[PDB]
Amino acid sequence: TRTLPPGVSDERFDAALQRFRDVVGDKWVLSTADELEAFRDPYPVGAAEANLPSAVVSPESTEQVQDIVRIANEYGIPLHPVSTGKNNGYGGAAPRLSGSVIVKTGERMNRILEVNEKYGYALLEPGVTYFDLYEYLQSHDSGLMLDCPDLGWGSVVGNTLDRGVGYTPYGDHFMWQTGLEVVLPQGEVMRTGMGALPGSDAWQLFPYGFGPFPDGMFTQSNLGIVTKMGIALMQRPPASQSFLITFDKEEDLEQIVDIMLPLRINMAPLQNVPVLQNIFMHAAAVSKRTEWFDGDGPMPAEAIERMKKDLDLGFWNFYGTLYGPPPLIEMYYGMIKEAFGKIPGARFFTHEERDDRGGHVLQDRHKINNGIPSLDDLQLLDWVPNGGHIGFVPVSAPDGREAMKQFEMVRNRANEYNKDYMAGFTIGLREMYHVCLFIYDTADPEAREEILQMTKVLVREAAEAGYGEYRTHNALMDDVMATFNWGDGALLKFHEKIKDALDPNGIIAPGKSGIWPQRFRGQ
Amino acid sequence: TRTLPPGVSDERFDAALQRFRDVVGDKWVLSTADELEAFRDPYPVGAAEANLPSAVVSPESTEQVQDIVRIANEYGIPLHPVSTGKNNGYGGAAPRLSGSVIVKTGERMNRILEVNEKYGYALLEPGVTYFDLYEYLQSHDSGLMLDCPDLGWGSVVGNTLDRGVGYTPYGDHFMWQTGLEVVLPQGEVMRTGMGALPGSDAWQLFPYGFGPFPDGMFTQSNLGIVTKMGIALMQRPPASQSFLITFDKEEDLEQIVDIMLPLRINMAPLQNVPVLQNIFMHAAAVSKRTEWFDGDGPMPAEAIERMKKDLDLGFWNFYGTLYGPPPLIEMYYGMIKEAFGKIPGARFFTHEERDDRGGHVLQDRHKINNGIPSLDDLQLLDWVPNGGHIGFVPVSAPDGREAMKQFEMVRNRANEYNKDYMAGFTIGLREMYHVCLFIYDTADPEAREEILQMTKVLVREAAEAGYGEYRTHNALMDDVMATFNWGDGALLKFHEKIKDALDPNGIIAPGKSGIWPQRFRGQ
Ligand SMILES: *Cc1cc2c(cc1C)nc1c(=O)[nH]c(=O)nc-1n2C[C@H](O)[C@H](O)[C@H](O)COP(=O)(O)OP(=O)(O)OC[C@H]1O[C@@H](n2cnc3c(N)ncnc32)[C@H](O)[C@@H]1O
Ligand SMILES: *Cc1cc2c(cc1C)nc1c(=O)[nH]c(=O)nc-1n2C[C@H](O)[C@H](O)[C@H](O)COP(=O)(O)OP(=O)(O)OC[C@H]1O[C@@H](n2cnc3c(N)ncnc32)[C@H](O)[C@@H]1O
Repeated sequence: TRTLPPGVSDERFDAALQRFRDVVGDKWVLSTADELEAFRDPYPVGAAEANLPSAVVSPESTEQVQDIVRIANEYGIPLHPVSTGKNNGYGGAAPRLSGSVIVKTGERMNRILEVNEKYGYALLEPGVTYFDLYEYLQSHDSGLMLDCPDLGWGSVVGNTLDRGVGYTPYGDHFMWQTGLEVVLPQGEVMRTGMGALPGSDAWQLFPYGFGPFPDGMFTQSNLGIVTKMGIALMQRPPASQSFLITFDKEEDLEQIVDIMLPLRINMAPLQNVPVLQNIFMHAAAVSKRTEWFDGDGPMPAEAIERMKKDLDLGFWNFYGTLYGPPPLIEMYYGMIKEAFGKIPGARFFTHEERDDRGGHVLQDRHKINNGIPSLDDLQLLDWVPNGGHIGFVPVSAPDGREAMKQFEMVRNRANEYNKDYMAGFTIGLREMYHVCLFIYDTADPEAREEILQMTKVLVREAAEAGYGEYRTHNALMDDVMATFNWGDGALLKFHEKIKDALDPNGIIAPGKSGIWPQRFRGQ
Repeated sequence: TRTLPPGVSDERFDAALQRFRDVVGDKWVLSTADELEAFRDPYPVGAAEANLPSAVVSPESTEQVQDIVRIANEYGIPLHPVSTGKNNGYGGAAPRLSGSVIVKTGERMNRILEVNEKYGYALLEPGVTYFDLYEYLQSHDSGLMLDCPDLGWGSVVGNTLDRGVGYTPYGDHFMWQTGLEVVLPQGEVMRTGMGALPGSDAWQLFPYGFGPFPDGMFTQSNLGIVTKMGIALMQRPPASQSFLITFDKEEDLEQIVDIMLPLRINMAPLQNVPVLQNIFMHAAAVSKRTEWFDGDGPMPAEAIERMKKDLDLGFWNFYGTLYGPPPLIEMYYGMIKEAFGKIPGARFFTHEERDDRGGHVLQDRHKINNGIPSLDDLQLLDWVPNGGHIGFVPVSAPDGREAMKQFEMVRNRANEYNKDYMAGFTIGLREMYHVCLFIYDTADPEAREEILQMTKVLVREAAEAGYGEYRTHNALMDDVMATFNWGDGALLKFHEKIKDALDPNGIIAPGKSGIWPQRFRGQ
């Protein structure tokens, strides 16, 4: 069943493969069943085998990436660029279009090119993971801290370019991205910002450069392959304090949101990203599902109460962190206690005060909120056997009623599909995320098809209520982009015009974010 | 000499004009010499008549803007979109390409569509000036403050889309821009971000939306005409304190910069944009040049000393502002005094302590740094008769030696052209601006040609030392874009591919930021 790129003969592909090996070296071009097994989406969705790579090519230099791209152009081979290819929750390393060659840039392009203590930035290659970088910072006893997502094994660049987020004050990764080098779809190479001016020291100091500001167009994008990217790094504060706030009632959501907003909007006293997660989220962190209920299908209210009482946690649980000199920390912690204190049954705990099994999450958020990469959230996959996950994160105004409506909306449709409402609400500055995680048996084809359908429904429903996803799984890219159809799909038509201008042979990551080049449209 | 669009007959233009009048109304289409005089660059540069509009069209609705664009497409008429057309220092309202129709969106599209106290944003049309908006905020007794540039008569949208800056903590305008509506070059209309999702309340709450993030591409851009744009508005703090720091020695620059940086980089204790301006800048604010020296050509050192002694000001003068509860203000003001205090001859003054004639600037920066639009900087045009100005602002790393090198570099070449070094250094977060303003006789054709040459030289020289401009005058767009030529002009080739994809008839603002569509290239 040898996987072949669309409309490419066995012969031409053998030639191309040869030319690829000529570029990177025989060792670093894979093209057999056994070898290609490793790059399967590790959390598959759907019953069906979807996404299947024709080869993997691991280049070591920008110049190689250029050569590959030129070759792919000649032969009309689709390319799927990845950094680490651990985009887990959103489709791992599997290409939207079958028969694509995966370009694994991060396998060999994994250098920390520069870290600068004075101006507080780093310039990185795609292969640099959050662990790799944190190690460097500890090794060299830096005064800087990174900002990490939940799972630290991923690329810093990869994450940034999916507009991923973290929970320190530098939590909007794209905001702090400064400068990148990218290979455009026909093999040209380009630098943005002050990188475009030979000799400039400001590549990682000033993002915008001169003329139209393009970096954004390389996020959630198929307009190139990024080979280098800068990111600002905040200075480690003198001290920090994490804390939990347990709220008993499921109805506390309304007043929690409406109180969070005015504490966050001026980046004080809530200086990190406020995150509020439900009880099911805390159970999965520590226990298996069978511990609380052994029926297939939804949990009864008695289970929920047992989970609350045993772990000693509210239905909603809020986690914040404060940074600065201890006066300021105390001053702010007080303001926060006075603020949320006005909700019946609101208990408060610092990262000192809880070493019990319910305070596991608090210990974990203390690490994350301080730029310490973990893999703690993989423990949430032991909730059920063969556990995997899919992410769904609609965006809305930070209003209690609106939050309550989302809670009802999702949990409802979730129970219809016999799945647990593992959800949270977080707030950026003026915006609300409904961070839903759904855990499922990855070895059961039914379960996979069910999850796919469920999210597709959640997406359709959310969009009908005015809620769009900020990011989605490989499997729902087409669906999600269809929700952003104002002006009769004006946005996507724009994306398409640009896609076709930079990528006339339709080479790069066809379908990414729902954007297909001309030769794939009509399908 | 009736001005005509490139390659359009008197007849076709008369038809088009008719079709334009059909769209907007006879009153709002201008096309005679007397009428068109008003839209001349009010601060001309060069001896020669450059830039000359064939008509002005003032639409009232997005839908009209669409109709105009469709008409312009048919006839191949170039369009020059403006909001207010007070881009003074950078070419006013005059089109890069002669025979262009100016679209004055801000004449009639000047509504404040929404201001939202809870979430802290506004949604604006192009015609809303900083005065218009500030009035609204005072009228409605808002808890919000705007962030204004030096000259308040300009558009909020216009400014934002040139990546203009201000001096409050919300001083990076583009950063706070959230959502826009734009008419693309073939007349299509589009919304970015959560605006693209029908029903979403998050258009001004979350900038990025889904898929590639395009807003940046409409800054310093000729890729459309913006009809609506959102901007976040910071909450007015409880209280504020502005302050001056006079430094005697011209050599104090080195240590001033190296001390400013670490006070700014964590947005505290320097919470506004630190701005340091030289003595000549303060003289022009209050006096005429003849007052200090009556020779044509550079000022002698005795004059400079007289200016210092009379106004009671250093060669460099630093202006900051602090925001918050009075404890925090005092705590930060102290840290700042201790910090800069380590420089011989450094005196400190609050906005209370100086009502003399040297403290005029301090009074003005207190207004600006607090979101109070002025036109105070027009007083700098009385330095010489028929005064006008051109801006030149290179970007560099915030390093003392680097600053000192820029100071020497510019002042040197400035004196060769018999012009005064009206300059400042400011710092964003991790970046340095060399804010040079050059004032000149606008009624003297020699003076105009001299200024043009001078800046072109300053630009060439700066670029050779690794310094690019963040923004430039109409007259040097081609020159500046030529400095960003890494990878053999990779950046501009990219811009061109996109320009040609969205604008196949080459309609919108040909030449803006050096970006010409196919039909104008080879010239
Ligand atoms: C399973 C899971 C995942 C997860 C999470 C919690 C769980 C239980 N929590 C997250 C969180 O709090 N925040 C967040 O941002 N992500 C979170 N995730 C997801 C995931 O593990 C992380 O996002 C991770 O940082 C992303 O993985 P990685 O960094 O390995 O990404 P990639 O495959 O290389 O890149 C993803 C996409 O980006 C584009 N891309 C990547 N590299 C390039 C280059 N060089 N050029 C162009 N485009 C590039 C591609 O479209 C690629 O598919
Ligand atoms: C003379 C002067 C100018 C000045 C200044 C001090 C002096 C003495 N100080 C400034 C400062 O501190 N900060 C700053 O950002 N600007 C400063 N200036 C310059 C100027 O007065 C201001 O920048 C002003 O805000 C800009 O003028 P305006 O707001 O009137 O701009 P415009 O002509 O309408 O727009 C300029 C360009 O933007 C693009 N544009 C504008 N509208 C649109 C629409 N609707 N669609 C697409 N593009 C648009 C055009 O390219 C236009 O030429």
